Order: sequence, then C-alpha cells, then structure tokens
Amino acid sequence: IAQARKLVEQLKMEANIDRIKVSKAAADLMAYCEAHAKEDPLLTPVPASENPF
Amino acid sequence: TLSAEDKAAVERSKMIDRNLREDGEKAAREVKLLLLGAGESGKSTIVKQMKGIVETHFTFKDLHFKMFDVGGQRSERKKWIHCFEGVTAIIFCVALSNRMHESMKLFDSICNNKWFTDTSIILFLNKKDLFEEKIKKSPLTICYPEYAGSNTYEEAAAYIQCQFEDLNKRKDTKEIYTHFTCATDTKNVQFVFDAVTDVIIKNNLKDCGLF
Amino acid sequence: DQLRQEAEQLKNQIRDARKACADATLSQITNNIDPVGRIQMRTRRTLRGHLAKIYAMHWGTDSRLLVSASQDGKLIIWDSYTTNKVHAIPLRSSWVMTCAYAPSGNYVACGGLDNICSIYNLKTREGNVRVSRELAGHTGYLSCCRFLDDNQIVTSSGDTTCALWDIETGQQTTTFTGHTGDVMSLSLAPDTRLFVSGACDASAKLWDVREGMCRQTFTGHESDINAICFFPNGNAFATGSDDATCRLFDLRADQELMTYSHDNIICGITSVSFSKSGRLLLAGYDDFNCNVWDALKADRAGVLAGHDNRVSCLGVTDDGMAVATGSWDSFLKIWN
Amino acid sequence: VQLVESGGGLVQPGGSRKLSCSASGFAFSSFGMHWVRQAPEKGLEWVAYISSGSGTIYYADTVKGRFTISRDDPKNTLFLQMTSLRSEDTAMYYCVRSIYYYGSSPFDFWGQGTTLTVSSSDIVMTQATSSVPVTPGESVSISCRSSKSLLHSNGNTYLYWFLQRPGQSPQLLIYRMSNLASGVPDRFSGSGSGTAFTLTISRLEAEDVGVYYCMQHLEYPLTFGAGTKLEL
Amino acid sequence: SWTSVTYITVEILIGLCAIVGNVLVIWVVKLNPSLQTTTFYFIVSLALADIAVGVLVMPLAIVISLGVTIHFYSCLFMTCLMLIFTHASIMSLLAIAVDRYLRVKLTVRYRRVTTQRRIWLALGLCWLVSFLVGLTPMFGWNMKLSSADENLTFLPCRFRSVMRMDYMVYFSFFLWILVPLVVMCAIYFDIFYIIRNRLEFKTAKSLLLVLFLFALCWLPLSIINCILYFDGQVPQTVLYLGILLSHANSMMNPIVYAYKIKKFKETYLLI
Ligand SMILES: CCNC(=O)[C@H]1O[C@@H](n2cnc3c(N)ncnc32)[C@H](O)[C@@H]1O
Repeated sequence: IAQARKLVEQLKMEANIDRIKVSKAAADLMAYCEAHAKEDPLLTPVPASENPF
Repeated sequence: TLSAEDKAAVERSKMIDRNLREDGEKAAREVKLLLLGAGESGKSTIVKQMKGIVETHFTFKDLHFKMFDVGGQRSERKKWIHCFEGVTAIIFCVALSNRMHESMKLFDSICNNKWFTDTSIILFLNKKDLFEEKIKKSPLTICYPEYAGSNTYEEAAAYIQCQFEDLNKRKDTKEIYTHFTCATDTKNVQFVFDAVTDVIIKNNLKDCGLF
Repeated sequence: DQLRQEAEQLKNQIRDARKACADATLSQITNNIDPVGRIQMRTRRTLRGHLAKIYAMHWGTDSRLLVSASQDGKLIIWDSYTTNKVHAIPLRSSWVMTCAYAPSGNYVACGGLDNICSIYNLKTREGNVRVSRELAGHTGYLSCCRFLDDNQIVTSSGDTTCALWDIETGQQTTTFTGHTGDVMSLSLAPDTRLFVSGACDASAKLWDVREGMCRQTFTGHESDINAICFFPNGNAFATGSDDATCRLFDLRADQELMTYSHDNIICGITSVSFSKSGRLLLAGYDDFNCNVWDALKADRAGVLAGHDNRVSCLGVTDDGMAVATGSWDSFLKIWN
Repeated sequence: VQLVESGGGLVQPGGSRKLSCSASGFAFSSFGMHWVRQAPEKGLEWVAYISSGSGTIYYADTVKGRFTISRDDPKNTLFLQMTSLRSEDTAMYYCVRSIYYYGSSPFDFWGQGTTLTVSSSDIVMTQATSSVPVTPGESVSISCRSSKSLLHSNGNTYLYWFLQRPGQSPQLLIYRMSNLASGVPDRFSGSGSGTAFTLTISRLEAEDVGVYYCMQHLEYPLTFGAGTKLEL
Repeated sequence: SWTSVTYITVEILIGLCAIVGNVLVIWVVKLNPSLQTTTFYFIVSLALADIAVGVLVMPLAIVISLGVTIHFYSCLFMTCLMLIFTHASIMSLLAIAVDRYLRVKLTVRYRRVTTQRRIWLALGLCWLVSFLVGLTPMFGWNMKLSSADENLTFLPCRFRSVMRMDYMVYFSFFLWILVPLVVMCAIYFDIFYIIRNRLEFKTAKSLLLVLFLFALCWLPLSIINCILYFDGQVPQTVLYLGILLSHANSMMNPIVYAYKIKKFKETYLLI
C-alpha cells in the first residue's frame, strides 16, 4: 500500500509550491537578458582588436 | 610572431598532433563488432567461445577485433545504438530452443535502423547438441501456424533461417551471414573472420567506385 | 479507490490551478521588444585532431581552455586562442558521452557506457594527467556529469537516477530518484545549490542537491529529452528533444513558458546552450546544423552551418566571447 | 621530483668532459631541459637548452658552437658535452626542467648542481644593489631593470624570479609576474611594468636569506642578473 | 585554312571542358572532408594532372600549330611542358589502377600497408617520373642534335621541328603510354576475375569503359607518330584528330572515375 503512498506523497510535495505566475517569470528573464546584453560578445560582437579569436 | 614560450607550446601541440595521428592509425586497423541479441540467446556462450558495456579484445589471423557487448544495459531505449556506426558488423545471437517472435522483432529492429543500413549482420545458431532432441515434442506450430514442412531438424532449421533472412527489408546495401555449425567445433570465430573479410573487401570496392 | 483517486484528483487540481493562474506566455510579454537580427557568425578557429564523432565538450572557466571527448577514446584539452593542443588524455573506455571541466581548472570528468565517472587530475607535479578517481554505482549508462567543486560532483544516468558524490571518499552521498526513463542531461545552477534534469520519460524535473528530495517536476512533452541547460540566472531552463522542439520552463511558475520549434525542422535536438546574456538559445540538431533561437521571440536568429554531420555538443564561454560546437564529423568549431 | 648532476671535477685547459643529469620523479620526456651555470660568487649564467623532442637546441653565445646538449628520453638522462674549456668555464653547473604550455611553470625545479674547475643584441638586466641588511619581520623589496620590454604581444611579461639560499641550489619563486610557484609561501609576491620589476616579501623569515635572481625568457640567450643578496 | 580553324575551335572547347570538369571534381572533394582518403588522393592527383593538360597544353598546342617564329628552345620548352603534363595524367591513371589492384588483392591488410606517407610518396614519385620523362629532350635528344645548320637560332615552332620522332615513338609511347595501358589491362582483368570469384557486370562495364577510353584516346595519335617516323605520311586532319582525341580523354577522365563513387555523386548533386 505504501508503494503508491510514496508516489502520492511526492505529488503532494510537488503541489505545495510558492507558485509564481508565468507572466512574472517571463518579465524576470527579459530583465536579466536585457541587463546583460551590452556585455554579450556573441550578441554584440567586440571589435577585432580586442577579439581574442 | 611567436614568443620564445609560444614556440615551445606550438612544438608540444605538434607532438600531440603526431601522437593523435599515430594512435588513430592504430585504431583504424581494428575490426569493431557490435554484439546484440535477446536474453539466453548464447551471448554469454559466444563471448566465451569467441577467441555496463563489456569489451572483448581478441586477435585472429592478424586481425584485432573489439567485440562490444551491451547486454548489461537494462534500458531498451536505444539511446546509444547510434554510437555503434562504423562497426564492421553486428553479431546477433538467437537460440533455436514466443521468445522466437521476440528474436524476430529484435532482428527487424536492428536491420531497420538508419544507423545500420550499411553494416552486415552475422546471425548465429551456434549450439547443435540440444537443437534436435526437442524438435520431436511438437512441430513448429505451437506459436507459428504457417509452417507446413517436415518436422525434422534440417527442414525446420532451414525454414527458420530463411524466415529470419526475410526480414532484411533492403538487400541492396547490406548482407546477412548465417551460422549453423555446432558451437563445440572451433569454427565460430573462423566464420566471423570470413564475414568481416568479405565486408571489408566490399567496403573497399564500394569506395573506389568498383561497385 | 482512494490512493489512485487521490493521485488523480491531486494532479488534476494542481494542474488546473496552474493553468488558471497562468497569465501569459513568454512571447505575449515581449511582443513590443525588437528582435536581434541575423546572428551571422564565422568560424574563427577549427580544432582538428579528433578522429571520430565528438560527443561532449565543456568550456573552462577561463574562457580560453576547452575539453572535448571523442568516440575514438580521447579527451583533448585545447587552447582555443591558438588551436594549441594543451593535453591529450587517453580515456579508459572509448564509449564516452559526457565531459566536465572543473571550475577550479585542476580536474576533468568523463564517462559513458561504462557506468563510471572518471575524474582526471590536470595539475600534477609529474607533468602529466592522471586518473584522480573513478565514481561507480550507477547501473545505466552515464549521460551527464558536472563538478560542483573540486571534491563534489553531480551525475545523471540511464537508470532513471542522479547521484551526488564525494570525490574524496568515492561514495555517492545522495541518490535522486523519481524518473521512469533514462535521464539524458543535467545542468548545474549558477549557485550550485540545485539542478534540473530531463529523462526519456518525456519529463524534466528540478532536484535539490542538499535534501535529496524531488523539488519539482515539469511535463507537457511528447518525446524524450536529450539536452537541458539553465538560464544564466538559474531561474529557468531550456530542454531539447527528439520531438524536434525545444522548450523553456520556469522553476517558479511550474509551467512551460515557451516552445522553440519550426515546421521545416523534422529531427531532434542533440545539445542546448545559452548566450552569456541568455538572449540566444543555441541548439544542435540532427540536421547537421546548429540553430540560434531568440530566447524571447522563439524565432531562428541564425544558423551555424558548416558541419558535415550531426552537431552533437554545444558550449559557450563564461565571458560569452565565442561558441564551441562539436559534431559527428570529427571537428570542433569556434564561432564568434 | 629529483635532478642529480654528475661529471664535475678539475680539468686542465684544452680538455673535454661530459656533465650528466639523471632525472627521477616526473614525466621527463614531456619536459625540456636547460643547462645553467654559476661562476664562483659572480652569478648565474645560462649555458644551453634542449626542447621536448630534441626539435630545438639552443646554445649560449659565450659557448655557442662550442659545447653540445643531448637528450635521452628512454633513459631519462641529459648530457652536456663540453669540448674546449677555457679558464672562464669554471663554475657550478645546474640541470633544470622546463615545460611549456598555456599556464605552465617553465622553471619549477632546479637540480643540486655539479662543480667544474679549470686551471689558469642580448638583453641586459641590472640589479640595483647586491646586499641589503634586514631583520626578521621587516618587509623587503628587491628590484631589477631590463633593457627591452619583456611584455610580449601575448600579454606575458617573461620575467622570472629565483632565490638561491646559502649552500643550496636556486629555487623558483615567480614564473611570470606574481604567479607564485608550487610549494612557495604566499608571502612572496612579484610585480613590475615593462623594464622595472620588483619582488616583495612580507614577514621575512630566517629561511628567506640568500641571493635573489631575476632572469628573462622573452628571447634567447637567457640572461640572469648579478644577484641581490639579503643580509641579517 | 578550314582545318586549322576547326582544330583550334575543337581544341579550345575540349580544354575548357576539361578544366571545368576537373575544377568541379576538386571543389567537390575539398568541400566534403569525408572524401579525403586514398582513392580520393589519387583522384585529385589525376584532377590536377588534367587541369594542367587543359590549361597549358591547350594554348600550347594552339601555339605549336600556328608555327610562329619563336626560336628553337622556347618551342622545345612548350613541347616538353606538353609531354610532362600528359604523362602526368597517364601516370595518375596508372596510380588509380594500381590502388584498385591493391585494394582488391590486399583485402584486410590494405589499410595496414597503405598509409598516407606512402601515398604522397607514390604520387610524388609519379610526378617526378613524369617531369623526368618530359624534360629528357632538353638534355641532348632533340632535332638540334641532328641539324647541320648549327647557326639557326630563330625558326617557326613546329612540333616536328624540335622533337625527334624517334624519342616520341621508342621512349614516350612504347615506355610511358603503352606500358601503362598493358599493365592497367592486366590489373583490371585480374580485378574482374577476383570479384567474380568472390561474388558483377556493373564493375565489368566500368572497367571496360575506363580501358576503352584510355586506349581509344591515346593509341590513335601514337600510331600517327609511329607512321610519321617510319617515312610514311598522314593527312593533317588525322593529326588534328589525334591531338583532339588525347585532349578529349583529358576531359573525359572525370566522368568515368570520380563520378562512379556514390559519395561523389551525392555530394555533386547536393552542391
Ligand atoms: C603523353 C604523350 N604526349 C603527347 O603525345 C602530346 O604531344 C603532342 N603531340 C604529340 N605528337 C604530335 C604531333 N605529331 N604534332 C603535334 N603535336 C603532337 C600532342 O598534343 C599530345 O598531347
């Protein structure tokens, strides 16, 4: 009887979570990838002088 | 423009390049053979008969063979079969003793792969001391209604061999080499040696356009 | 029924509440944001020397050193700046599927179908590289491994399990279970306090390294997952699959955020990696190419064409200066 | 790690000998070897170099064309065959190991040396002083100057820092710039810019007395300094 | 005359075709790293030989036909360039044949006997022999050795005015054109015998195509020279025909060697 009891306990653990709405999550990633953009070579490549490659 | 130390680093890199080339050469003269089959199919019998992943290295008539057994992998999720491209052949083991349908579906699976359309398959029915005594219990119809031939060893064994051959869905690119002779006789490795020689010869020919 | 009924009603009501409280998708909030344009990247360096399919590759923390493993049973440590081969480690098993480079730079980890995570010491007094340790205990093949520190590493296997080890003792400190299929990839969080792993059960999940408990599970997928990676802030992660789709999830909303698929894409994704800004999601496909996806717009921002076989591994430096891509054509290429 | 030299002794002018160096405790085949020398209370002087694989052999202009350096990787041995020996070839000769790859330390280990007695362009580096009194616990600052800029296009300033303690062979302290070697206390530090270079010691101890030497590796021949002595 | 114009036009067209085909072969081989093994080493060597036979030997043949007053030694130089490049192409064909023979007859040990170093050593040897054979005339064997007018410096450049026909007959053709043909014949016969004994008409068709093209395109002009050496006569149109046949083999080689590998066909179609 415990074989499925542990599975349902795992589901319950997955249930009680501080759920943060998806739109809130998207804004956080947008802000993080905007604040680290000026220093992203692959996105804004460095002039050839400094470019180690 | 190199500094005194960059020149030594480049020398070290060139030495490493030489070592990589000379070890890749050594690794390119070796016959890589995948080993497949269902459980209780003689895989354990063949690996001992042969001269996680278990690698068996053996030399026969100047050919160095690496036989890779992946029977220990308990997940049948084929997430690594693509890692066995370029292997000279697949040695697939089956036992004449509906596990036969399991072997048939496995054989269809291995042949159907996009990763093995060019690799020949060496199918074995090695043991021949217990493959006859149990044919008299009943015909080949306990789970195979279609058979209507003589219920003897040679007839039924040949029929089963031909039916395994039939699953080869494109005989244009790859070939199947079948084995019957008893496992007690020391011919199992010799047949493997001939099959790999034929495979390598045809690969060479199909490379210079002489195919 | 009570246990089956309890499980069904739980899952249904949690998922229904999650859907109801879901506000909008990733694209809905970034529609006003301008795109990146075409990410035209050139092959600055081409690392020759691997003589078989390249399966795994990991950047060093200095953004200059690389480690790559090939099917030829070789682990090459490269100087990407000059294409100088710094080290060549002959692996004990030629079937190697994962690589890791220690954050300190003293160790490298590898392993594969041998069910063992070998750890090699680079900074020895003898001038060579030796096998520091071998971690054993996994039953399925070795899918991925990542150093947490110089003495603590985390591993995934095809046993539907992950393992937190203590390299000094050689015993697995924690065992993480819950998957029903082969676990194919794990990513370590930036703070090295959690991780996320996807399995062949077509599900991903976030596992806490300290308590050994199953923190979260994410679903909404058709096929297996072969690649997973964190957003640089450790607040999300992207997965790649045989579905021919890449999916970005958040570990707080508990719901899938975005899908990364195109109609002309018919085959799976072998590797996934993020830009230093997390603005470009780089994905290696079976179509012999690597696609750059706008992580917020889901559009294809470019293609790293130039590989003559399947692109098996991706990697981005810690400073974001260059991208390493390794394919079955036996070449690593650095792009900038 | 162990490098033991042999073959020293007294030799009349016009003779020839062969200094030998036996190695034990490291991957010798992957190491290049340097031959250095120190004349009686005059200072270190580079003699020769042979790279890993014998692909590059360099000799000092002072003895360039006279002398030869030979490798034996399978026997883990180094030879320096000296043909004509003038009265200036009297010195204690050191066998040194040096491995070159990104991040490596190319003078980690010196040998114990062997003595040879004889009967009776290049970058110049100067050590500002030769003796400095000091007491334990008082920080010290050695310095030396160079002719050219050791700073190469790589960004590496190929200036080294060794310390030779009384009655024992030199020991590496810094291998490019402040990059402390393996086994050295953290108190020792290095710095400099282009031509002026300094070595700082905080909390000086009784084992820090000896001669400090700054060498350069930017171009051959390798040139040491006079040697700045520390008194107590 | 009409014959001269027709010969020049056909020659230039054939040379352009040869250059285009060989350049395409080189492009295909270099684009795909999978096509960089022993057989493709030999094929690219042949491709460079044919590019040389199409780029220089074509304008050189046109110049030789015109017979401009261009001094003895410049003319001899042009003829020797022609000889070296054509013999290089023939040697490349022979090398391909020998490589196929080794593959067929060495079986598993082939890769253990055929390493990259030996491949470059055989290709370099072939090209060195080609250069030696084609530049031999400058070391004494030429028309000047027999001319009684030792003071003749400027003359109209005609191939028969500089190159002794005896050299082209006994040395060039009988030793470096006929011998390759006979040895390739024997090699391909043995290859077909072995492959039949192991197993087939596709291979026979390919081998026959190869041998027939080589013989048909190198025997006509050789026999023309042989007759011209034994005090006979040959219509000028026949001479043009022979030259065009050889320079047409130059362009035909790519279609019969590189195009028979499925990998090469797939790469070409992809491009
Ligand atoms: C390998 C032998 N090379 C030739 O025969 C070349 O020399 C030239 N050649 C040979 N014999 C004559 C001739 N009688 N007149 C003009 N060209 C000739 C042809 O252009 C051939 O391409």
